[PDB]
Amino acid sequence: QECAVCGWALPHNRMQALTSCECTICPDCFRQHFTIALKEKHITDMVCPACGRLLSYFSTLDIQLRESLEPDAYALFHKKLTEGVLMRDPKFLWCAQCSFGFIYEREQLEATCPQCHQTFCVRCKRQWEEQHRGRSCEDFQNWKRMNDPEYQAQGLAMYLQENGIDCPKCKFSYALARGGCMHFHCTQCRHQFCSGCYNAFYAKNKCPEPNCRVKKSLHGHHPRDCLFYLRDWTALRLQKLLQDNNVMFNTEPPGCRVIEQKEVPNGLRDEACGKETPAGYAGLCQAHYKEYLVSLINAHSLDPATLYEVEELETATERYLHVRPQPLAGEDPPAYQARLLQKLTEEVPLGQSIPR
Amino acid sequence: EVQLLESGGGLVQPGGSLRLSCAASGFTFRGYSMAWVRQAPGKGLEWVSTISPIGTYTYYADSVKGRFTISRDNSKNTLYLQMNSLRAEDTAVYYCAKGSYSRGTPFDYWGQGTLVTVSS
Amino acid sequence: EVQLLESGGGLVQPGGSLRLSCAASGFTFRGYSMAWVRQAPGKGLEWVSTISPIGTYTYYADSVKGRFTISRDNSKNTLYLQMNSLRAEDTAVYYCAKGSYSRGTPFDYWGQGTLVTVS
Ligand SMILES: */C(=C/NC(=O)c1cc2c([nH]c1=O)CCCC2)CC(=O)OC
Ligand SMILES: [Cl-]
Ligand SMILES: [Zn+2]
Ligand SMILES: [Zn+2]
Ligand SMILES: [Zn+2]
Ligand SMILES: [Zn+2]
Ligand SMILES: [Zn+2]
Ligand SMILES: [Zn+2]
Ligand SMILES: [Zn+2]
Ligand SMILES: [Zn+2]
Repeated sequence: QECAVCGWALPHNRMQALTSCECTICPDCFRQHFTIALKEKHITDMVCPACGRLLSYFSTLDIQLRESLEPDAYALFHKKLTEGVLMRDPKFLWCAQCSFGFIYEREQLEATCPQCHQTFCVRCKRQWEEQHRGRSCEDFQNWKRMNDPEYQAQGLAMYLQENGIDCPKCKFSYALARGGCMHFHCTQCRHQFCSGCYNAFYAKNKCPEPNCRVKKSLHGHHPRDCLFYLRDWTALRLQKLLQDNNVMFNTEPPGCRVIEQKEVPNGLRDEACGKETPAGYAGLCQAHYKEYLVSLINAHSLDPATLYEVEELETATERYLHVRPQPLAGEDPPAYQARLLQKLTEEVPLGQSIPR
Repeated sequence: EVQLLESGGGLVQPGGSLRLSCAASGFTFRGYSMAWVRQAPGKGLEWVSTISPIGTYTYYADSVKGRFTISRDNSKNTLYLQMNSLRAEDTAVYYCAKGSYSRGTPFDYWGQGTLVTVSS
Repeated sequence: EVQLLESGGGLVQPGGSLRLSCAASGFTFRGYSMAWVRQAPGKGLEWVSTISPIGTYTYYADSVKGRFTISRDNSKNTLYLQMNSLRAEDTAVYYCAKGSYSRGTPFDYWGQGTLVTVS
């Protein structure tokens, strides 16, 4: 082998192989010929110096120009490319698979990396597959996530983690399930709130709620459809509220695999819940299965008061209306029940800040 | 030699606005992309935004899209970051960074950094 | 949130060995390529190596290819860099980097860095 403009005998690996014309050129003549064309000729003069051989050429030539030229010479190449050819900055793409950067000025939505020779969508940067043809990137991204075996193996744990906990004070989002503990502590803002209804957990004598009888205790106030109360329901009764409104729920899966955060010396460690997964609980523990049912209940704005008996309606009346109810003359228990239910649903809405 | 100096950081109330600046020197400003990266408490670096040599293309991390605006004044060799609707999670040291075209290095130098904190 | 913690940097003699680790959390580790970069004193950031999501492919800078070996354990969400026959030029702060599918950058997160000094 030898350089095609000066004849210098040199091995193939020690010269620059022009990807277009395949002329072998020494580093010195390559570097000298292309910098003089930038500083004294025009952009069209940057053909090979040996053979005299538009946008794909510059896209490939930019690679070899970057390694051989000087920084100020490489900048003049982008300047003349912008001011003489493109009227704008060149579209520079970064390969997500091999971290190589390259100019891509073609019409196709699939770019082939000049380094790792792998093809990717120029807008979502994921590796190109035939399923992406004629499909939005979100449809394609959803197709891969819903065909990833290890994502499906997680089961409903992903649904509980996707529905995250947003701090009502500092809006910091946590991609965590609630579990059985409702008293949440935000590390960023120190605000204490209920993860089910986002109401404040008040310190001693901080609660402003009227007729509160636990003012001197750490506590919060919850709407009747908050997980704080609905966690005490049986899974059967929670499913009954769902069935009465034609809301489907899983009982079979599609140690509990729900990810929790254990505080360790090195910060926070992702630990699995690992509690018992009873039959009919979709592979989750008891607390996370009830959390899954209550999330479906909350998402559809189902009212648990529709299943209240008389004693439950009296408790709700004293709790949310601050009045001990009294049966009226001529009322039977059904009429007493309907009156209490009507007044409760009219005056006391469901959780106004519950994530639905 | 490359020198980058950020300014404009400070204490911001939630939902407030703030404009960062970055005076650059020691290289051809127009010849390179410029980027902003940030160090959240207990973290390393998170890419925020990148602007092309003459501002043709502006890229943003998902968490700042629609709230942040990157810009540059090539006549002054200054990079700008307009930050709107700031949240507590935006609290970080914000670094100015000189872009690069080499493999695996979207930027090769980043400055001293200006601290932005968002109260709660 | 995303977290990348490097460990394993220290003082080593020329010709020695050193194994760096990168503990990752806050994102599906197996779905992204991972990389190592470094910054020598007074120099610019230099790419070292990149490994594909499940480790099928590895890429190296010419100065480190063969001496360095990148690997990953997706079951533990950890990225490794085995550095053999360390030279004085390898003295740098080594950063762990997460591959990005966002337009405008090959990586969207870097770690805090670990300092390696070769005599
Ligand atoms: C009681 C519920 N709280 C939490 O689960 C919780 C989780 C995190 C944080 N704060 C919390 O209050 C901050 C950092 C992220 C994880 C759970 C409990 O204490 O066990 C009984
Ligand atoms: Cl890109
Ligand atoms: Zn020659
Ligand atoms: Zn030729
Ligand atoms: Zn590639
Ligand atoms: Zn796409
Ligand atoms: Zn908060
Ligand atoms: Zn509650
Ligand atoms: Zn109270
Ligand atoms: Zn569980």
